[PDB]
Amino acid sequence: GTILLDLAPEDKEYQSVEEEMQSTIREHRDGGNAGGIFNRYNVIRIQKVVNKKLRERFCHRQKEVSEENHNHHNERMLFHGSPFINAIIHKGFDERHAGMFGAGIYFAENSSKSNQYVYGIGGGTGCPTHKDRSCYICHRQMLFCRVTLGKSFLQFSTIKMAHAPPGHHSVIGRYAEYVIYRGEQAYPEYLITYQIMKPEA
Ligand SMILES: COc1cc(Cl)c(C#N)cc1C(=O)NCCN1CCC(C(=O)c2ccc(F)cc2)CC1
Ligand code: NA
Repeated sequence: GTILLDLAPEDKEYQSVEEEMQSTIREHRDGGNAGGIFNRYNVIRIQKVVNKKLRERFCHRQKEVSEENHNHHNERMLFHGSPFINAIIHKGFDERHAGMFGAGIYFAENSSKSNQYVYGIGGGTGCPTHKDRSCYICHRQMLFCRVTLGKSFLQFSTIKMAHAPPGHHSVIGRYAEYVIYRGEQAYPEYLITYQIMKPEA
């Protein structure tokens, strides 16, 4: 079973994660259409996900990856947001449920990019209660994950890939989207619960 460790706001970790989330908010080409309009998040809570099976699968996989990437995991903390966060923290990422760079699992360096996906592709129909993509009431969830990138393949054009190219373990596509093709190359380290904040007048 999954265990959620509740981080205290006075925790360096907590602060470190919130800092990464707040500082990577950016203006998106859609003018806020998908994720809403905001400049800052109100972080309700940050929790650490502990799940033995997921950890085991993740360790097993980075082992194979480093073994192919000159003994380097090439790990990176990245954000992921989607309507399946809950299934993810219990069963892990699943590429069978998978896109601009193929049937992979996507991660963003910008928290605001992930927020655009919290309610679905293009933000879907927004939050359940108000059908509002820029809802300032409803609590959103986002993950800040350890992603095993290994040897990244650089893709500069949309392509429907099924897996990373031979000898590769991830695809950095072009900002840049980080895409892996195996659920085990990502561990949902932090579960962030938050609200976007309405900018002041
Ligand atoms: C191209 O789509 C994206 C791009 C970005 Cl940049 C981000 C972010 N940040 C998230 C998505 C996304 O959620 N796509 C939908 C397809 N995903 C497939 C894998 C799914 C998954 O891992 C899962 C695991 C267990 C389940 F029970 C259900 C789904 C999540 C949904
Ligand atoms: Na995804």
